[PDB]
Amino acid sequence: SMKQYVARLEKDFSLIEHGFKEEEQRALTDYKSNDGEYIKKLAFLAYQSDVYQVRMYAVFLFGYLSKDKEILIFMRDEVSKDNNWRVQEVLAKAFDEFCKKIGYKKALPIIDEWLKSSNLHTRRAATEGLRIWTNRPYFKENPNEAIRRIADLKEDVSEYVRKSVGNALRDISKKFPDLVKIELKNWKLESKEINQVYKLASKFIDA
Ligand SMILES: O=c1[nH]cnc2c1ncn2[C@@H]1O[C@H](COP(=O)(O)O)[C@@H](O)[C@H]1O
Ligand SMILES: [Cl-]
Repeated sequence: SMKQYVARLEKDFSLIEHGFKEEEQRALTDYKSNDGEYIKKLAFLAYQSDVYQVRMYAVFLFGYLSKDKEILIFMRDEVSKDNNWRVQEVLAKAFDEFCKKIGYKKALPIIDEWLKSSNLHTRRAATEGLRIWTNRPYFKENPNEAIRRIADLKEDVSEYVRKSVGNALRDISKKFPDLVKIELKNWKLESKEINQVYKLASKFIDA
């Protein structure tokens, strides 16, 4: 029956070539209408699908279920291995969902853990998923707590991470130009990595 339901999701979703709202809405409905211990089993089974759109659905479920530390660890360490970039985009959204549910201030230790993780996809999920960082609670009132955390990744080894880092600072610069200017002025523009991030972050700054 659970297997039958995964088979129905595969039929429903496998031909979708763009977007994520259909998978998201189905996950939200299923999360709200069933007990969490059952939905955890469904999420793990769906995440094993060879249909990446069903894995997207499963990762939305993980986000809704992420108060359970075992689900959050599976997101951090296993979903981050997914070879499909659309699933990676859903991982970022599911991480934002975790932070929204617990509260952004209460989530800071987990944010910091993901930003320091060994898997570049874990680091990127946190940097990208919270964009625009200063539109979220806590960061909106404390913008330097976002700027400092993002700027710490300006030397990241991964280009995928660095693009998210630079664009996350670019977002913030449009509403907090004074604070981003102060941060950028302190950078020593030596490495290839930091120069890539600096160019993205500085477009709207009168340096
Ligand atoms: O790794 C990627 N490969 C291809 N497109 C990507 C990738 N990462 C982000 N995108 C882009 O993200 C966007 C997703 O929009 P969608 O196709 O309407 O769902 C597309 O422009 C994609 O080209
Ligand atoms: Cl936003």
